[PDB]
Amino acid sequence: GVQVETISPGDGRTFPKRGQTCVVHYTGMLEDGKKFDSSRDRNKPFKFMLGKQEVIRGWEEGVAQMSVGQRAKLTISPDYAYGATGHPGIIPPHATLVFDVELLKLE
Amino acid sequence: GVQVETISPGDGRTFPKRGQTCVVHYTGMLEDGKKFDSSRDRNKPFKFMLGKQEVIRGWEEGVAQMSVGQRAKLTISPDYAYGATGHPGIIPPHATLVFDVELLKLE
Ligand SMILES: CC[C@@H]1/C=C(\C)[C@@H](O)[C@H](C)C[C@H](OC)[C@H]2O[C@@](O)(C(=O)C(=O)N3CCCC[C@H]3C(=O)O[C@H](/C(C)=C/[C@@H]3CC[C@@H](Oc4ccc5c(ccn5C)c4)[C@H](OC)C3)[C@H](C)[C@@H](O)CC1=O)[C@H](C)C[C@@H]2OC
Ligand SMILES: CC[C@@H]1/C=C(\C)[C@@H](O)[C@H](C)C[C@H](OC)[C@H]2O[C@@](O)(C(=O)C(=O)N3CCCC[C@H]3C(=O)O[C@H](/C(C)=C/[C@@H]3CC[C@@H](Oc4ccc5c(ccn5C)c4)[C@H](OC)C3)[C@H](C)[C@@H](O)CC1=O)[C@H](C)C[C@@H]2OC
Repeated sequence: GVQVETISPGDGRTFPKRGQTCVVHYTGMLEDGKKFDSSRDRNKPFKFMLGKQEVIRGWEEGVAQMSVGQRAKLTISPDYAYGATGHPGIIPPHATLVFDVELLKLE
Repeated sequence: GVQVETISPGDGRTFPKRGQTCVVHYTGMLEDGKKFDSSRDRNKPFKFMLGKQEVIRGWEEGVAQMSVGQRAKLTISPDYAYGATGHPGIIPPHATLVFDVELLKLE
């Protein structure tokens, strides 16, 4: 499933409602800590809308449990990411993904 | 140890007292460029009291010698930061840290 280990607190009340835009800063890494991507390097946060086919299942369930301002370690099991087909390039098959996500704001 | 590089000229006179609240803004990155945190992006300045063990050694000493209004680049050595274990998911062990901290004001 999708794991959520909170490390930094948000407001603990405002959770993204289905249909809102999420502005997050993340760092995705392989099970062995290999940083494969990071929005913090591009200095541009990732803006995705909740509900529509925009994020891998893990992100859909994970972020939905987060509150504005919170930062957590999402450990997404293979079946909730790509796993099967994997992802040409940096995501090998049946890979467990760890995401350091900081929910910046909800619009 | 810890190196302090005065980026912006501060007050030159007002320095933090053991017990006061330092209101700062900062970004954190590693020697290899990679950033890992930024209060500026989340629009919420970091507040902490000096000498109350609310922050790591580097910040404790490095900030203690920063006058108000001053913006400095802190080059904290692992033993003053998280030398032994680092910080799970975000900081690796033995890593040296670079902090762009701006002393906004005191409380
Ligand atoms: C430019 C394109 C466009 C990409 C952008 C907007 C970029 O700007 C953003 C910043 C993405 C990054 O670009 C640097 C980069 O970020 C990663 O590094 C990453 O960190 C990541 O994991 N992210 C991104 C952050 C949210 C979680 C996850 C994601 O959700 O990303 C989404 C993703 C990659 C989903 C897979 C697509 C293929 C499906 O498989 C299918 C499904 C249907 C299919 C086929 C084939 C035919 N059909 C019909 C295959 C998979 O289904 C499990 C799901 C991604 C955001 C898409 O929604 C949108 C895009 O495609 C990815 C490792 C690879 C990704 O792209 C490099
Ligand atoms: C609970 C969440 C709480 C978080 C908040 C309130 C957030 O709002 C604030 C804005 C922090 C940020 O959250 C986005 C985030 O900021 C970083 O990104 C960062 O930039 C950083 O480096 N910062 C923060 C800015 C000041 C300097 C430094 C710090 O000082 O941060 C402090 C820190 C991380 C100290 C370590 C604590 C454990 C000790 O281990 C010990 C030591 C002694 C011990 C034990 C166990 C028993 N004893 C006696 C364990 C380590 O010992 C070297 C030192 C941080 C402010 C903690 O005081 C309080 C928290 O962690 C960290 C990379 C990770 C941290 O998120 C976590």
